Amino acid sequence: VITTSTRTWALPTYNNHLYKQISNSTSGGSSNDNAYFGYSTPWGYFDFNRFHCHFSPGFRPKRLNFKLFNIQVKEVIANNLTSTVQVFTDSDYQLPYVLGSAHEGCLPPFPADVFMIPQYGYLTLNDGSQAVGRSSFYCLEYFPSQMLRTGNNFQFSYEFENVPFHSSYAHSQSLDRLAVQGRNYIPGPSYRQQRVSTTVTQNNNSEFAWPGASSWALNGRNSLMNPGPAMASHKEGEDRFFPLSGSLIFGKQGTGRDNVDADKVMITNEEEIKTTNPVATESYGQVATNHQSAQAQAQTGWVQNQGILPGMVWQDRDVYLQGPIWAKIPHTDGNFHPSPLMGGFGMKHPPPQILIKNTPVPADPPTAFNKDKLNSFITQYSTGQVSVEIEWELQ
Amino acid sequence: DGVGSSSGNWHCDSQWLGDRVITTSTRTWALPTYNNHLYKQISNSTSGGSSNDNAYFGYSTPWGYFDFNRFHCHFSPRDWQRLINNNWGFRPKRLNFKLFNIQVKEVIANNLTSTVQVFTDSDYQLPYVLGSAHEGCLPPFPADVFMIPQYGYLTLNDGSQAVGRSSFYCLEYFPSQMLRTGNNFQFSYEFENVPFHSSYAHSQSLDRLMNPLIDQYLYYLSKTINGSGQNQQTLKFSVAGPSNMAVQGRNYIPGPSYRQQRVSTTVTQNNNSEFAWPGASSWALNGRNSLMNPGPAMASHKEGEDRFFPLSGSLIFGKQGTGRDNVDADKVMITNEEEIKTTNPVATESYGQVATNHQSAQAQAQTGWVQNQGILPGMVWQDRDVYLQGPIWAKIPHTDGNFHPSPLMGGFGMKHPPPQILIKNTPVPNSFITQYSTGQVSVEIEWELQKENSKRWNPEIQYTSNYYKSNNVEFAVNTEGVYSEPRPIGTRYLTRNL
Amino acid sequence: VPFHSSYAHSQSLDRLMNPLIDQYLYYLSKTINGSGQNQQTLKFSVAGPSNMAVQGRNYIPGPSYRQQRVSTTVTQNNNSEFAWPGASSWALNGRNSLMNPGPAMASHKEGEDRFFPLSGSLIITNEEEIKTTNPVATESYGQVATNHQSAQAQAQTGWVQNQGILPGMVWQDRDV
Amino acid sequence: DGVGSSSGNWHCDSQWLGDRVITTSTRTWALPT
Amino acid sequence: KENSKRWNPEIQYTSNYYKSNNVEFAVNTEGVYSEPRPIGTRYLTRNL
Amino acid sequence: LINNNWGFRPKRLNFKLFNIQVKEVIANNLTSTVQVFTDS
Amino acid sequence: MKHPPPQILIKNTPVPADPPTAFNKDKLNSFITQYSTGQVSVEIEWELQ
Amino acid sequence: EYFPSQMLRTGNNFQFSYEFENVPFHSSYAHSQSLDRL
Amino acid sequence: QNNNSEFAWPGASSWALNGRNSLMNPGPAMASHKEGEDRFFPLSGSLI
Amino acid sequence: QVQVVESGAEVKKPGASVKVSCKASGYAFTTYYMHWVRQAPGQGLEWMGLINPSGDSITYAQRFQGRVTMTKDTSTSTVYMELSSLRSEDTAIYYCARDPNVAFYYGSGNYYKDNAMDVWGQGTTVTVSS
Amino acid sequence: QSVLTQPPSASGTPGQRVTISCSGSSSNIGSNPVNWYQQLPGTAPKLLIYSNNQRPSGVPDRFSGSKSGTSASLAISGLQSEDEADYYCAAWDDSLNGVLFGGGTKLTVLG
Repeated sequence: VITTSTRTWALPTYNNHLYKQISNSTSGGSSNDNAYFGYSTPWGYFDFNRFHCHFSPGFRPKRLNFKLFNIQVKEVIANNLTSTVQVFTDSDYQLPYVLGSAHEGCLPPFPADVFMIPQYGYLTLNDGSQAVGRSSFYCLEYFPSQMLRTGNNFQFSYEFENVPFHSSYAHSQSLDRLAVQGRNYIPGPSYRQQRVSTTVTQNNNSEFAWPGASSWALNGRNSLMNPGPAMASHKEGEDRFFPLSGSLIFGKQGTGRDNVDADKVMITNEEEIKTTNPVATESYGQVATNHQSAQAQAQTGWVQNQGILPGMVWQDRDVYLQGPIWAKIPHTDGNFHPSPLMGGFGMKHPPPQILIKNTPVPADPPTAFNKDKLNSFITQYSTGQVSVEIEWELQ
Repeated sequence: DGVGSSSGNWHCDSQWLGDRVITTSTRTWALPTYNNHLYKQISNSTSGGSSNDNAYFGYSTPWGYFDFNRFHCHFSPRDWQRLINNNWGFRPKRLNFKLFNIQVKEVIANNLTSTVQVFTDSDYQLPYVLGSAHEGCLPPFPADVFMIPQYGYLTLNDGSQAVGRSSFYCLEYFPSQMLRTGNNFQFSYEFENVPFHSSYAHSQSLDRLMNPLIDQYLYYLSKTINGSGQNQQTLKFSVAGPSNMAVQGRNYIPGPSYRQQRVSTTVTQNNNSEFAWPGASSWALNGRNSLMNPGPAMASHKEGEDRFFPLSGSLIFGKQGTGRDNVDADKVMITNEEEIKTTNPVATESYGQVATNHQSAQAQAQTGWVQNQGILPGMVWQDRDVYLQGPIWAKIPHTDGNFHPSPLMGGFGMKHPPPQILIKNTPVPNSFITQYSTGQVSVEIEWELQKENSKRWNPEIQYTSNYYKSNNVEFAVNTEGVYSEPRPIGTRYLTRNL
Repeated sequence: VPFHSSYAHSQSLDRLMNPLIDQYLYYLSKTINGSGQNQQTLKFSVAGPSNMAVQGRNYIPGPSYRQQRVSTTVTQNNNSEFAWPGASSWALNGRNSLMNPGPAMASHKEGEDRFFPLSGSLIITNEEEIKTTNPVATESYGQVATNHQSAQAQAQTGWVQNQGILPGMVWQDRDV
Repeated sequence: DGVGSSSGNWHCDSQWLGDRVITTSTRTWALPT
Repeated sequence: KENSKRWNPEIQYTSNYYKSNNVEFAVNTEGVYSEPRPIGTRYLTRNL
Repeated sequence: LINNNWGFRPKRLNFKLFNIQVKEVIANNLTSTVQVFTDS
Repeated sequence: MKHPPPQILIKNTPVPADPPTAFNKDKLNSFITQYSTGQVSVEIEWELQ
Repeated sequence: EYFPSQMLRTGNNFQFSYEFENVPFHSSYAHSQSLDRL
Repeated sequence: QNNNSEFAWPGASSWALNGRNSLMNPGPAMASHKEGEDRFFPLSGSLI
Repeated sequence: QVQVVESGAEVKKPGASVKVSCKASGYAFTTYYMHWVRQAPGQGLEWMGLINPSGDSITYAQRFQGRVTMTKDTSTSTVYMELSSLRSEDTAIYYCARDPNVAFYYGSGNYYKDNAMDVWGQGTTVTVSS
Repeated sequence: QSVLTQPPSASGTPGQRVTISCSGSSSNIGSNPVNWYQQLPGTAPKLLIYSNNQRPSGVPDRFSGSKSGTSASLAISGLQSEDEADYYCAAWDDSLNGVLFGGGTKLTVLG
């Protein structure tokens, strides 16, 4: 399949043409798990990483063609014909890669919508709200980029590296039906989620959202396990239960940002994969905890989390029209089953970040030379058309 | 060739050519006669065989062997500084070995007709003892003369007894080349393809990969109750964004964990009891308990704690002239892994929490700690760092299956590592003339480099020598001629994005 | 496919060392000077032939999911029915399946031929040949620190009943 | 060439080749009277 | 390039390891770039 | 540079001037010019 | 001269005495007392004015 | 030792040649005139 | 440790050209201070 | 002669805020750094904060950040130290110290300013009690 | 994790040499200058040594200061009864980003 999409974008001036240190204490701070240190850039970036960008209502991507054209720069309203816009791909993957974080700011699903280009920022190593000497600073001006006036265009092509087909089918056979029989293969790994019911009276009357949540810890910081390893959402016959942080949840059109009721959100479920995969809210199974004897009964205990074992078969997480496509595999010594946990195609060389900003046009200088850099600029923004084209290979 | 003509010259140097480095080292060795030319069964019972964890059975052999398997054999402290500051990765490519200038003595005078037996095991038919981090390596400092270690091996045991499956090996059964004072020995070796070792640290952490400026389009569960009272159950949902970074959905989770007991270098913070063995992480094989050492790769400590170290988690080197037994903590050098805290869990911490029950109207949500965590899909991790003083390669055991074969003490795992090179004096007649040999050895390894492409604006952390005045130069001789290495040097200074 | 291995190892994963030589690594031998109050200290010893348990090793045994142990001498077994109850199992969509034969593990420790895993053995075959690289089916994989020791807290450990894959594991499959 | 076409691009980087380095810097300037 | 035969490691220029509110040779929260210290050229050594 | 090298020196120089914009006080002036030369 | 006649460095290779029959990781401090002797020739072409 | 060197037994020999870089002639003359009496 | 008087211009080293005195700055290349004394700097002898 | 007249002793309850003034005379006020260091009745010295010769830049010990404030008055040649939300452990003597080292040294390796304080104030006994 | 540590007490007889040492982290003593303060009972601290070995004007020659690696030592020679006081070794600490004092060493003359 080859999908082709064209949209209309508007690019403002971010940070008044400034790189600015941002941190925990800049946003109000106060939480050790939430502390960060990083930088915000005047640059913007393009994100088509969601499926509904390329699709109206087995497969995998093959090629990508990108085009940036019909550039219109405005001053604040008149046209400025002499202004330029700068764009470069990061094809060496030298910048921090923010596209696999499932952010907002995608190309809109409806082709007639006009969208705002998001601001590019990144995070580096922090200690509290401070920065260690190992923290890095990147200037995006230190990259060569093409400069475009109103008649210029920008285009490049990209090749998706070989990936496995995403499975878009459901199993008829359960794993165990291929009770006490000997079997050659066992279900995949589990990390247990707390079970939440969509009938509120069934749930315990306490606040257990964060406290009763499964999490992992890194350098003393706690991060929620979300969505986590792919696991069946609920047992057959119970559709009112969902893993607390075990599933992807979307807003309905016009959903509020904060503390929205349960009917403003759409809770996805993995129930198809219950053939090869354990239920997210159930234990994996039982193990013997002792040696029985004439003086001691047999004891078992519950397995809450289980790593990979030889003989495991499992399915990955499903993808959605509203969901992401690819993510960048972190560059590391080792990894296992690099397929990203929010779904889609994990890649060491994903589609390169496309960075864009308006060239600063300064206002009138003082007429007497001043050592200082110029902080006064003409209020300005640009708009244009983006087309993105992807070849898909069906199975 | 002849008695009065040298069979080899002195080669020590380093060629830095483009993307490769060629290191060359020559040393002087001395080879005694071991076991009085005999093979001898050995076991624990000769030492009393008290501990079943320490039980063993095997044989000591008259043969010696060569060990260059530590990095300081092939790299000077300067050349190591040139490697780790300038490069993201490296790995060995080619190997060339030469043995020459043989001299045999009689007890002191020359024995001109005596021979030296030397063979390499290139089919890997003998037990491979080089990947155990034993002493006996070529000395780091080129002027020191070293002694060749004795070869021995362990086979299956029941207590101190053997079993029918236990293999005995006679090294005489191998074909071996015989050398007099005019002969020389040489061979070349080709390293099988291994991944680059990562001599860099991440400038990002696994949980911070996001754009700090933008909300996600995914929702999380903010509230399970409206307020204080009765029957207040509710479900509320919120956007994950810059304000709350803990709850954002992520594509990759940190690597596996097997938890270590935490030990402080400030001793009064430690519990007043003997916990060394009893409080240790360990694994069991056929009833015997072996300590988990160094274990899976995990960050030594959280940031802001340098005093704590995992009990068996880190490699600990002794300083020059450090005793054998019960030396103080200032006699040893405890390495730490602070650069992997980005992708790797802390060794002394739990992996995380999991839900242990089904909540309901009558039961609260219960959680429990994950003390050990195996592999899960979507993990990423770093291997253990390598050091100037540390091992280079190990032999991957030959088995049906393995995962991420990189050896836990660090370095390059290989199914065909550099071969064992066996050497002994040929006996000259149970009554034998007392005899020993000495000579030279040259080893040449070619190293492939991975150059650093970073666009980072601000300067890197580099390995540097301290300027301030001292009685001695670091990595040099003292007034008595003793060479010493004052601190362990890791390879990880330059940074990369995650 | 790979050649099925039809051989038994003559070495064990913990004994791969050269018995004649010391390691250049150290371990923490002694945490207290002796009996008394305020005796905390840190002593370090070389790992060597005399203590082989504490040496640093490059590779660790394979994964385990513990089985309950059954003696062929019936009077050694508990006087109750636990065939199903005391069974190791896994769950798929709210249905329990017995774990059979399960991950490849050693059936019994050396010298004990009367014990066999409840669901770990094809029925009775013994897997004892793999005990070199593979943990025993009926034993815990090892111990793990369950807390932070301190002046106020003693060190604590817990038994690992099941252990997934870790980097550095080597294991043998089940024999044919 | 024309009004609506750029007369140059943005070049900033360094290139480390063997025994030489190539430094490239681009800036934006403002010239009064 | 240096061919030096010095055995012990040199002195290099290196950024500080320790934590700080700002990054050396970077922008602050207000967008001001700054150079924290002068950097000379002489670190490596030669014989006289 | 300073960590890896005993010496350096400049060899060649390449200068470019482009993307001219001239303003009046603010509006674009398309027919205005800018003079530039080097004293070589 | 910036590149004068180069230095010529010479030492005797050490020959260790009888080592112990059990391995020890120390460097060897025991050597055979040894010295060398020989002949040296140097020829310089002098240009005159 | 970190310099490569040739190793010589009793029958081996060592040789090398060198070229003096260009230097001025050494003056081995006494002036008949003095600077003030020129 | 400095003298309690103004000597910035008066105690300066300088050269004279056609009657006009110019401070000797930075001047010929010389070591800023002896070994062990980091607190002393040459008046006009350094770049600041 | 140079003098650093420390303020008067005070008695405060927990939660109260105490300000200690330090009046310098006999030299140039603007030129030197001023350090604040507290000493518990039986305990060693503890560094609290720093104020630069200009008064624009101030550094605090991490323990005291957010509960301490330092200000310098050029008019009356007085440095002040503000300690808030007092605790029983706060009770100490508070010394005011002058620092004659004006500039940073930028040698090979990390830079540094020598922080040796030659002139010390007499001290003020602040008790936090009920 | 960076600390300054000195022995709590020292002793000597008048005329003997007494050395007082403190141990420091790489961040403080290793990369920064070390200064020594001597404090008599009931009086403010007096600077004894600054910039590792430098001695301030009006300070007796008998006091001496040395820095080796990450350890700093103060030497007192030709000891007298007056010398008996509490001694503190101080250094700027980078991790702390502030000045750090040793615990102090109380010296006790004999007699």
